[PDB]
This record gives sequence, C-alpha cells and structure tokens, in this order.
Amino acid sequence: KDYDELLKYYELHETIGTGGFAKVKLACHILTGEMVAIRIMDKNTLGSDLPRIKTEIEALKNLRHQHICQLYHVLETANKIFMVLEYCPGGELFDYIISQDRLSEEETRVVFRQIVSAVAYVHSQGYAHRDLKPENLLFDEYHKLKLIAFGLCAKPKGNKDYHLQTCCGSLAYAAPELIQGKSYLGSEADVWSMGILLYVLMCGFLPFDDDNVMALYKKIMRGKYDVPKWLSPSSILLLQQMLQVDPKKRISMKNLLNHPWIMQDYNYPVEWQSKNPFIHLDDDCVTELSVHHRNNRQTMEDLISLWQYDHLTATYLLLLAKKARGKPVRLRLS
Repeated sequence: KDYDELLKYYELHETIGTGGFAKVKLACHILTGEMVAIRIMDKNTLGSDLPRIKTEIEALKNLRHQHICQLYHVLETANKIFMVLEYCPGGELFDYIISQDRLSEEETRVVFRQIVSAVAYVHSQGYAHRDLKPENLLFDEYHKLKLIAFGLCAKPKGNKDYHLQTCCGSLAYAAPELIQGKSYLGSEADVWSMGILLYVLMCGFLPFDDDNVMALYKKIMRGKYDVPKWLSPSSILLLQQMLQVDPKKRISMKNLLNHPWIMQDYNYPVEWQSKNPFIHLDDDCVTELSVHHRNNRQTMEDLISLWQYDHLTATYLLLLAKKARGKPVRLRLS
C-alpha cells in the first residue's frame, strides 16, 4: 500500500476536488493537529507528464509568498506522488464570491491587487503561470488570496520555446497565442488572463463566452467584447491595456504594478515582494522540534536547513503558521 508512509504523518478527510490532474483530499497533520490539503497523483496514470510534474514541483519549492499557496511536504511512492499544501477554507474565487452578481470597482481592486502581487512575484522568480483561472485562486480564513502555482494545463511544445494551453476549461481565460500554441513570453499570456479576471470581477460574466467551442475560440482570437454601462473610464482603460490580442501591446507588469487604476484607492503600487521570506529559522519552532527530536539546537537547525520538504519541513512550516495565528507553538506528541 502506497498510503502507509503517508498515513503515519496524516489522517485523511473527505475529498475536496476530484479535478483533472490530481485528486485533492483535505487532511490533518497528526503532529500539529493542523489542516492541510493533499494533492494525490498516480505516476502510472500521469506517465509521460511525470517529468514535467517533477519540474513543476521544483518550481513550487522556490516560491514563498503571502499570496501563493504554500507547499509543505512532497512524498513519492512507487505509484503515487503526494503534494501537501496549505489548506484554504475560503475556497475557489467564486466559492469566496458568495455568488454575488458582481463586485464593485473597489471590491475588485482589493482582490485584484492581491492577484497582481502573486503573479508579479512569480514572474520575479523567473516563471510564468500560464494558467490563471478562478479555480487556481483560493482564499484562506483571512480572505487573502492564495494562488495555486502548480499545474499541467499550459505545457511547452515544439523545438521552439513555445507554450500551449492544454485544458479546454481554461480557454476563456487563456491568451489567443497561448491557445494557438504559439506562446513565448508567457508572462504576457498572464497579463491577458488577469485582464479576463478583472473583467469578470467587475461584470459578473466573461468578456468572451460561448456554448460552442469554436465560436468561443474565434471570439477570443478577434478580441472584441461588450463594455457594461457601470464600468468607469479608468476600469475600461485598464481592461483595454490588458486585453490586447497582440501580446506585445499588452501592459507590462512594471506598468501594471503602479497603474493609476491600481493605485487609485491606495496611493501605493502593488507590493509584490515576499513579505514572509525564509531568512532565519524561528527559534521557538526549532526548540519545539528538538524537544520532539530529543536533540540539541544546532543539530536541529542543520537538519531543518536541509529543507527537503520531508515531514520535518512540513512540521516546521505548520508550527510556523501556528505562531502566525497566535496559537501555541506546540506539537501533539504524547
């Protein structure tokens, strides 16, 4: 059984999403009693995608940001790969919307600034997302966005350095050239997707939408959309600057960060740099672990620092999160 190794660190809970690429189960990390989400993949099912899944994980390991969903633990079995991630109760973007017909300009600005923060960080690390959509946008118990920075939807193709949108669900949020599989400079692809998001937040429907798939396909490639009466000029403008069929004509991140629409109620640009980066080990978390590991501090630190996203790394991070909730930094041992 592949689960035996996992089952000694976690007890399972009712599944959250069947989804395409991975089953996702809600779970309890035994040592800390904290909730986590676990992504379960089947290596035999994934087959040829497995190499890419591994590089996507390597990418995720290098992301530590206030609006990126945190990775805790990666466990590999003969047949399975388990990803353990921060759990986000608020649910997906529209689980968090509360089904309200649409958000006001200031209501969307609050959310949208967080999306910009997350994506800017990702780009700063030298990656593009290439699959920004509502189900990749979760909300934690504080109603802060946590982006899922991991996916198999957008994939590289060809001898050239091109990317292709693979998930037909993602279509309405995907840039034209990405859909065509002629996307290089994928970061521009991301600016397009946020434009779509921006539109939906303020309007309560998509700018390009059709039951027919070719029809929807064509509307996107053509780039024309309705502009509701209730959108402000500023809103409308920012939309135009993002929703450009020509990738080269889409607003740059740099100009997005400090856009007048973006700065309008805040008078400071999006703060996209990691506010919680890994500088030094938190002493309390270390003392707690060494109590449990029955060892000395330096030894304990050196061990955490290997930072293998093993059960140790997960335990460290969950204790860390506990301190941040203002909870006791304690383990469940005994």
